[PDB]
Amino acid sequence: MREVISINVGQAGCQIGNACWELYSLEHGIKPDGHLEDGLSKPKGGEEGFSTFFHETGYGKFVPRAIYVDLEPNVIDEVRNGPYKDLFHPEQLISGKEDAANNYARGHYTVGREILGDVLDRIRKLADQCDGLQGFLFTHSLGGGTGSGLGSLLLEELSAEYGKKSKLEFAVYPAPQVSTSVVEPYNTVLTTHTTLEHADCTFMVDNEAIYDMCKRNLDIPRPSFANLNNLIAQVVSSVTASLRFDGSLNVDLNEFQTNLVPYPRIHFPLVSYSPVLSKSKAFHESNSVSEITNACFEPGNQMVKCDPRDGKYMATCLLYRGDVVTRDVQRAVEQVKNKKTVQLVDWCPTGFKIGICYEPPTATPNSQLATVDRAVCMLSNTTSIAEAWKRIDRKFDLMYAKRAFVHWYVGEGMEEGEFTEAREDLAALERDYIEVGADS
Amino acid sequence: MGGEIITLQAGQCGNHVGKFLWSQLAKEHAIGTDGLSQLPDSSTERDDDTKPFFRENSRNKFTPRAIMMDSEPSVIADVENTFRGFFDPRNTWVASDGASAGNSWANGYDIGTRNQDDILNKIDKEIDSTDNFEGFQLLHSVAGGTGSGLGSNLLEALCDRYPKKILTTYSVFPARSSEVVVQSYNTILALRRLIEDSDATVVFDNASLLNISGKVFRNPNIDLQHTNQLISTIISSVTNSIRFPSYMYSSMSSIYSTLIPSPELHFLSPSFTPFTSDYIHDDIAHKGHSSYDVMLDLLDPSNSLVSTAMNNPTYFNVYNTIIGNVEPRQISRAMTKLQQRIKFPSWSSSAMHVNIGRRSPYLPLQPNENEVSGMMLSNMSTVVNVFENACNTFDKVFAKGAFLNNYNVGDLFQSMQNVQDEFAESREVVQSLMEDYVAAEQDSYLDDVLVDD
Amino acid sequence: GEIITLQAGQCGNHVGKFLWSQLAKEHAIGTDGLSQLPDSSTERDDDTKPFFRENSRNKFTPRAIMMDSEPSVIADVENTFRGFFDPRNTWVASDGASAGNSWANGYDIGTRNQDDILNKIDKEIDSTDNFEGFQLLHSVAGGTGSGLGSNLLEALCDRYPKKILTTYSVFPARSSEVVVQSYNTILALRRLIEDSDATVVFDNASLLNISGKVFRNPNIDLQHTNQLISTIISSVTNSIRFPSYMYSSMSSIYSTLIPSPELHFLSPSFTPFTSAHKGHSSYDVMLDLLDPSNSLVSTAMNNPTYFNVYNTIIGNVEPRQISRAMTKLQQRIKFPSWSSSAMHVNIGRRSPYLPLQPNENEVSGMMLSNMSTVVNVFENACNTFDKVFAKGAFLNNYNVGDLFQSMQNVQDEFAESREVVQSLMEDYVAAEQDSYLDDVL
Ligand SMILES: Nc1nc2c(ncn2[C@@H]2O[C@H](COP(=O)(O)OP(=O)(O)OP(=O)(O)O)[C@@H](O)[C@H]2O)c(=O)[nH]1
Ligand SMILES: Nc1nc2c(ncn2[C@@H]2O[C@H](COP(=O)(O)OP(=O)(O)OP(=O)(O)O)[C@@H](O)[C@H]2O)c(=O)[nH]1
Repeated sequence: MREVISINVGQAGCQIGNACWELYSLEHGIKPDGHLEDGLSKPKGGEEGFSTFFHETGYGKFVPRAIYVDLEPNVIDEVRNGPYKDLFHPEQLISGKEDAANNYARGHYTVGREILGDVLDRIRKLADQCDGLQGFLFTHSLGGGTGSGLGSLLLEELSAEYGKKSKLEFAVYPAPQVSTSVVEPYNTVLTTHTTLEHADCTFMVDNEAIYDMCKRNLDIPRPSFANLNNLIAQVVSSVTASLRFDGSLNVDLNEFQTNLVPYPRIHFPLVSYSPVLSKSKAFHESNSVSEITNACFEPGNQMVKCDPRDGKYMATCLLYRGDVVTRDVQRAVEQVKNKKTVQLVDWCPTGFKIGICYEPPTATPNSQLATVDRAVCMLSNTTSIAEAWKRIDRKFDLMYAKRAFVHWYVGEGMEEGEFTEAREDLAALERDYIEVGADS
Repeated sequence: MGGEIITLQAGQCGNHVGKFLWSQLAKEHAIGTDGLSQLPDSSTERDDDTKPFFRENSRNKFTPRAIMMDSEPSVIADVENTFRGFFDPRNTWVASDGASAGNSWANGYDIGTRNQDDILNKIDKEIDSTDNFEGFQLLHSVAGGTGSGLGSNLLEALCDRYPKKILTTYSVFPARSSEVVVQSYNTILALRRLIEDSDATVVFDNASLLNISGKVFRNPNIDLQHTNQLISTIISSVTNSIRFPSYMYSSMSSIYSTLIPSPELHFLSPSFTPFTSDYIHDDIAHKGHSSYDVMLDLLDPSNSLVSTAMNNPTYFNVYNTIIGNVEPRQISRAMTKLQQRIKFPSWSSSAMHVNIGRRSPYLPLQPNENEVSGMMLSNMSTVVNVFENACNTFDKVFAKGAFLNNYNVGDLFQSMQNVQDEFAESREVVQSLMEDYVAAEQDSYLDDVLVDD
Repeated sequence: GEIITLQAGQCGNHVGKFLWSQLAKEHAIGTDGLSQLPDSSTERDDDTKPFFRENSRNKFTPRAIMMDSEPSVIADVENTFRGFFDPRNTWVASDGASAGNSWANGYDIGTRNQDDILNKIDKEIDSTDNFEGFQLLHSVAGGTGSGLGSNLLEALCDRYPKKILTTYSVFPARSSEVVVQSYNTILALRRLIEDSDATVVFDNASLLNISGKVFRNPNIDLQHTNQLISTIISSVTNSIRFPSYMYSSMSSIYSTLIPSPELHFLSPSFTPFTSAHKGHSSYDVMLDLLDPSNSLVSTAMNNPTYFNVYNTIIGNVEPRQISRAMTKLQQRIKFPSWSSSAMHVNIGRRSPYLPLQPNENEVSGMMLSNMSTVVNVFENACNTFDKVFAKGAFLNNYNVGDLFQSMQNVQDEFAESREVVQSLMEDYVAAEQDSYLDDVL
């Protein structure tokens, strides 16, 4: 039950998964080629990983159990050019012969399930190979409609298959100002529909805030998608460090899931990680974890276009990696109680899910952030995502009223009632978050 | 009247404190971490008695009469690897059910109910390996949900399986909870069974534990292992009255006779001076204290291992066991001074009780400043305060019913209504317990038998 | 019988360090608290019980609690006496370094953390049974020191009405900060009229002058004046720390020195002493004790009206010179016709466990006088306060707590302090008249 299965959907999802496996191998001292290098080396074996994500072969090789699904052959060739394809098994990566549409109208259609059948029998075979599963991991983007559609459909299918394991879906959210695809509002609304179908936990992230952080904190003139993927790898590594390494406060993933959902329905918690600064600035600063916590509470370290200072406080989790002092976290919670900025809900108020990982944080050399011996990750629920969804819904309703692309949609196989129900679901989720904020 | 006692390790905290307690006992009785008595088996004369807690298969080996029960095999394997041959592998229970699916009391109760046959078989087999048995000492670790559920299951099995055995219990409460609702619910569900079946319960609030570990230790950061070391040293000091039997108290039943005024009041408040067998115990010879000062510290709130909340607290059974070279005149002086400085209920003329223990001939002798230590146990109603805030949590969360989708699985009731009714019944039970404790704080309690005959 | 020392302010910490060092050298205790005497002979004629607590280690912990708003001076005193004092007898209010030289901030610090000091003094008293009173070491000039002193004085008068409380207070020299320092003084002096059972006075200007006289370097360090005060306190306590037949209680000394509670401010004098030949006989010792250049306070009087005088001569003395000097002093000192011309001398034994002070075999003497010279310095301080108050309203800018919420109550408290010190000096100057006791004659 300890194993964890990860899925890589869409171009951005595949790139994110590449960065995640790169950072994973970099932390455990493993080369991107294989055999080994090296180990299973103190403590890269038990406690797993690397045997939770890196299934060990008979010869000691650690293959990461990841499925790279995308109907774009370019992304498949890209992930094949890397040495992780050699590390991966050829059956793990699923090549896409032809892209469904641009990008979601056919991805979530029957053309999606045609290959979903293949990927589901492959997942069944893999589960027969490696027994035990802690949670399903998903990596895709809302900008790439094919990725979002295929990921949502596969998530629904597997939740209908098992439904007993948690589902962690990473979705990249587009900035409200720039729209690389004018199809993306519809896609986001229909993806919110699929999340209303099944959503154990979904992570919202905007590329705009990350690029702003790279420009400001990392001092990058033009932030690259590689740096964003590296930061996502860092945050997901910090999340999974509680199960990978030993720690005084080791928290189960299902424990996170139940803690985030005290109400009958909670699906979308926002994330934040610290520290994210320049290498030279990291050499200039030697702050404790208390300042890291104080900075993580700010909207800057959220990596998303949402202000936690604006929205009301809800149940949150504070994970720490590296050297941690109990006096430090006590002073931190004291200063937090002294802040009194955000409004606390009636059930939670003195609620902070504290997690500790003894393993020091590790950053890639390509990333402009120097590796730190201490890191704090705050994952909280906020009503600002409701405001972002409301803006997206205003745009989608304007487009729906203009009915220009609804013709192409009904040509693709969509219906008016489907979009109406997706809009209703989005409005219902927004009103639900409004009400649970008002219940505070 | 002396019988053998078996230790029960439930939960991760339970197993850790059991490991620490057995290491402390091996240190006192020179047994070490190998299970083979570090002393040669040629010296038959032993002032102590390992038989009530150590089974002797070979002459030099003394197997601790304890069962290791948990759902996480990692900690059990770690303790077994550190204590090579010390523990019995056949007495290690994991059920191979995997990791706990959350911190719900229902999960632990279910995993104890399903695997009840195996644990009952192991307990019966351990009872077969002994002849004179008196009762068990259960470690709850009520801070954990699975641990609390397992403890409640073992209690509900042993209350009716062995009604002629006295069942003492040890509940460890946390200071702050990341999700106070779940831990409060687990502790309330365990306290329900504690009130129903448990014969004796010792509370352990982690706030005073953290405070003491920050005060006496040099390191500001507090580790859970040396914090459990405090509870293990406490349990060893209390069991000293049987392991190193004195001339007044020689049986756990006799010890609980002066500590249990009635089956209703079965929750005690502990206190202990600065320890001497802990990790950082070098800053103890600079105190220059006497036995009277030791008694004062035992009565001081800074040495209590639970949340004091001393607002004119009512005492019911104040008792103490003093280990070391103790003087009788200092004891009389301390009793005189404390009887002038301790609140007693006017309906009972019974004062505090003093007991003196003996030091082990193989324990490291300390300088004449902290050569003598002592433990104190006082029956106080302020213990319900530790639950009060907890009930407050209940009283402020039970109006909605959060985290209800997690206590529905595992237990016999999957519906929300039945779980809600069970939680309301547990709340009513703990409310009635608090009412009994607050009524015992009055003289009308004893006057109830005077008004009617 | 046991007495507890209270070191208030950095001045109090310094003088406590010096006095405890002096007593450890006298009683052979040293800076480590361990008995410097061999364990073969237990016969002793001194009494370390009222000032030192002896544990099973036979270590003598000084019966003193240090209270201050500045933790650095207390930490330094602990460093220079590592292993001597008890860390539990240390009180710094846990408020950081000092801030504000007004009496308001000090008294507010005392009121806020009064519970900790009460618990500390209760624990110290409960350590033994035979307790008699406390000793307060503070400077009236220091704002935090005077505030803490007044707070503890109020606490000990409304808490221990049976324990006589005496204090040591040093008035500042003729300087610039007095314009506010005097403020604190009179406020403390207010409490000194109400709750203080006894008080020994000092004037910093005369102290500095006399130190520059006895010391070769005129650059007198404050630690040298602290050493002088430690010597005078060890000298006045010699009858208590070394009692033989006559004087074994400070209550008896305050009986023979304090005739009435309204007059409990005594002026000390000590001569001759070092801080190596003998050239001052006991007769010379006493005539120097009378000399103004040997008193620890500015006399500023031609013929002060002595009410009750009492002295202790240290050294091996013959009663012949004693009687000669007594006759000469009676011919010199004037007493009021309504009071008694009482003169008492105590033969203070020397400690055989104390290293020999320079100028060996030189007999010395200490004298405590009740005259109208203390009221002269009191009048100087009150006149400075009246000028700086009725001329400038600046004290309404540095206040804390209840004093900062309204400055009119501060003005009223200062006016009441002026009124009570005026009534006190009027009672003093009336006692100088034979018509003071006219109500019975
Ligand atoms: N002070 C202290 N508390 C502990 C220790 N170990 C566990 N705990 C308590 O136990 C709680 C966590 O639950 P666990 O003891 O791990 O019980 P569990 O979650 O069911 O996990 P398992 O017992 O391994 O099955 C914490 O809130 C702690 O208060 C320890 O070593 N020291
Ligand atoms: N003779 C002597 N007097 C001192 C000494 N230290 C302080 N004083 C007295 O203290 C007065 C100055 O005030 P402070 O000692 O600073 O007291 P404060 O104003 O409350 O400030 P803090 O002590 O830091 O809280 C001077 O007028 C001195 O009379 C010392 O070492 N020797």
